[PDB]
Amino acid sequence: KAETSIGVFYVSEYGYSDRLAQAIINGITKTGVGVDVVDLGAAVDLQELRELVGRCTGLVIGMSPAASAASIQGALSTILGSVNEKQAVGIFETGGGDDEPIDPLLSKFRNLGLTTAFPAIRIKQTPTENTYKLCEEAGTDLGQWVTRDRLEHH
Repeated sequence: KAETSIGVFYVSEYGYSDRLAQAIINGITKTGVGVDVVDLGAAVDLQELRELVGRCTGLVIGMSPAASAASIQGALSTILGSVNEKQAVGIFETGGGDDEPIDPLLSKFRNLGLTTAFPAIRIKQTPTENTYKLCEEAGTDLGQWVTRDRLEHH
């Protein structure tokens, strides 16, 4: 009975995550689809985190630092076990220099049945406006997919 939303999970202030996620969110917003932002760096209630993922039709994940593995894996593992095959998920690199391998995570979601929301956004160089314009379009794509999924539901 909660508003149709897409969950955006990433570590705030890590690399260009803040701006990369914001661009994607702006693209989502255009479609009128809601969004819930969760900071992977800040401690979260595992049970409410499962509930949030549970009510999200779409998902967006930002890579975490390979330096905060121990502390971050708790939330990450929870998301992997709280997700369902009926949703779509997109993943972006941060350009922070300590990103965890994106591919391994991409494959974990695909193995679970989820659909890839958009081509995993990779950052090898400092983000440009063409970079953020790409995130914006990926955000829109997912937002449109979510809309079509809801309408294709009933």
